[PDB]
Amino acid sequence: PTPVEEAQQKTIEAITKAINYMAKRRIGALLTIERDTGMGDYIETGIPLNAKVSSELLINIFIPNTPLHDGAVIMKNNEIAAAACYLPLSESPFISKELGTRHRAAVGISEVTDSLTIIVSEETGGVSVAKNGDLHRELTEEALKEMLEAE
Amino acid sequence: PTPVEEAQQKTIEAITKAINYMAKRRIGALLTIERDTGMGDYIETGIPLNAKVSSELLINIFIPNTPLHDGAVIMKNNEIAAAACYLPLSESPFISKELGTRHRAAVGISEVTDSLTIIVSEETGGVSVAKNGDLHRELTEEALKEMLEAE
Ligand SMILES: COCCc1nnc(N)o1
Ligand SMILES: [Mg+2]
Repeated sequence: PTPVEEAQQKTIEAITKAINYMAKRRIGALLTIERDTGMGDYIETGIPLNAKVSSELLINIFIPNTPLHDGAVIMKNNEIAAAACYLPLSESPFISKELGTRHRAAVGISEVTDSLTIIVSEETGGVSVAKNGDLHRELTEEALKEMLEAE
Repeated sequence: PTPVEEAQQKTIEAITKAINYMAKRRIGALLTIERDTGMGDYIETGIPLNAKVSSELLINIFIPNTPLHDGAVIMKNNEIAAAACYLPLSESPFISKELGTRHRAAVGISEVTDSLTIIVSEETGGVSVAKNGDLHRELTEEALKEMLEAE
């Protein structure tokens, strides 16, 4: 494996550890991974971090009632670019009616970028992904990790 | 002001805002600013961040019972280098006997470096600074700002 490949594997491990922990605790989270469509316009709406990824930092960002927890984290490769970012809300009718703004924001950004967004529900602890305008819900840990590896 | 001056002032403002928030809520915190003595060996004991400073990120690091709040934040070159770092405990017999490990850690690093460390007490919300082996206690907001600007 090249350094680039090993760095990706470390980032994927950090993300999955954070998501799994938040899911167990019903910590709502919204995490968008930029791909080939640049997300600068959305990154610039948040608080700049440009931080090395760690599971610890991801979890801390989303603790309720803290400055960084509302809005999206946007990751660029192996960095957390910004937190508390705006994303556009989707009007798709295929978003389950009980879901709130984090899921609608995730699907929204997925309609205008090739990004992958992970959502943790504060109601249920369920994990979902938005990509290309579709929301895939109730993901097992294994499924999430495979989706990230394939991404 | 020059660019470097504006950047230093912005960092001081971020620090003081975070410290004020933590003092009000009696959130324990430990924040060491590296100066001429290199602290890489201590930075390496924590979780790497290399992040832009913001009051928001500082607060989100120090949330009680979260991954990153156990240990010191170390700042270097106008960035948060790492969190949850080890600092050496002072053996000085001249620290107020009611103070515990965060304050002893701050004094300890200040005995072997020219760094400036800020401490917020979880017991009282009092703010103190360690430099040169001494602890300056019960600081007002103006006092802490003066110390940061002098530094
Ligand atoms: C070690 O703690 C369990 C996982 C965790 N990491 N960071 C937070 N806040 O939790
Ligand atoms: Mg299903």
